[PDB]
Amino acid sequence: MEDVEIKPRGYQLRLVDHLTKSNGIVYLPTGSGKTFVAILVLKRFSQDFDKPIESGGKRALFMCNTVELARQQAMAVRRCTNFKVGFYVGWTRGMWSDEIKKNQVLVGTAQALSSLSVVIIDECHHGPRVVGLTGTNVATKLKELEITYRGNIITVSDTKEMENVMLYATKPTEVMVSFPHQEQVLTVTRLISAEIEKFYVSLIYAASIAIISLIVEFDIKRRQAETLSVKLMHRTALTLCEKIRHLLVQKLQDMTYDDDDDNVNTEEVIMCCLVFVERRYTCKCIYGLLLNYIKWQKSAIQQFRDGNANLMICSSVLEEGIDVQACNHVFILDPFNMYVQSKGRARTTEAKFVLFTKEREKTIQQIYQYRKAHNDIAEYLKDRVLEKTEPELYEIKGH
RNA sequence: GGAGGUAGUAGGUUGUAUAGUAGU
RNA sequence: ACUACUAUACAACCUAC
Repeated sequence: MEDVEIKPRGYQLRLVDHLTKSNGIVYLPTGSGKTFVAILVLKRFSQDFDKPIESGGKRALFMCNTVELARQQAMAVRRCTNFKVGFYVGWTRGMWSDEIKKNQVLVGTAQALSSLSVVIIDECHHGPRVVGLTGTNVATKLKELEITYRGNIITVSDTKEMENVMLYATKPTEVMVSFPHQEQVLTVTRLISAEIEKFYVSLIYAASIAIISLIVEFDIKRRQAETLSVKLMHRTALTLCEKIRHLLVQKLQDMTYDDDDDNVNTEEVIMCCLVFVERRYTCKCIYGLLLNYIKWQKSAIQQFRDGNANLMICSSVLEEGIDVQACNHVFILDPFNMYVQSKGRARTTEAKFVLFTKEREKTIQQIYQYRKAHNDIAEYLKDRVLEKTEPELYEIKGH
């Protein structure tokens, strides 16, 4: 219930007040101080169940599939607290030992294990005091209750006392409907399809992955050729051929890599913010053409979160546990399901958001925008006391 | 590395429901 | 009413991407 650096918000302090001596999942939106409220309850954790006693202690652990989030939460969040912090990624017996009491709070990947009374599970909804982390109506309520039963969860932290601090810190993303009519160019359609048909008919796991990567790149460049003729067509073809040729040196792959580069370039010769797409070649072509015409992971992240990069391309695995500073908006090309998943990474200062693309319109309105019925299902599960949760977990423990 | 999980699509099988046709 | 075939929808399992 304490504060690491910034003053704790009223919504984050009320949600972590009942989690001191209790155990349960805590869900907070980006920009609302999620990780800030995590160190809050963690400060009162080791200061109660562990301290004053030196012998008995609780080592906070973090289980996440992303290796970049291990040192992340262990520096701007865990290290800011008065308690010790540490990061271990790919022995762990020295940091988890209660005798030395060195680096209590830890973070890493791939998870005596019962010696720690405080345990945290990051992204546990996709599957001692256990604390979880998360972002039809009968199917959603049954899945959330089953995860909270075996996952050792009772009280769910949410906005109750003050609901104004929720939308104030995290601004709602504006939904902008954009339906471009450019998809597949009918003019000279057999010329662009000749290279994709010749590459697919030229074909174990290495040969199939190279053919699937060229087919996915040609399909992404086909829709990008309608918007920009020679911009994204020559950029995606040259980057895909150079990456396959520089990955390995072989006489069999040299004929397919050299021929795909010369044929695609000759046929296509005729003429801060966040982004998510399946192919990174289309995002690099749009950012490269806009900035020209009027070991690498450390240098790229240094120029991204600092504000020097106006465009950032992420992936499906990189869409969670991210931090963006001065984000103008978030766009998606070809990637309430993905809505809150992509926007849940980081918070943007501007509430306006656009999506690059007959389609959607009333069709996407019924499928998406499920937060209306999801609000009643999430509120009913978070308001359940420990009486109904105990009987559900005890009866299902035999399975 | 390795690997599992998640999500979508396609195919096959099984169960249920509905509609149509045929037989008793 | 029962049986068989076909089509659609839902659920489960397996395989592939």
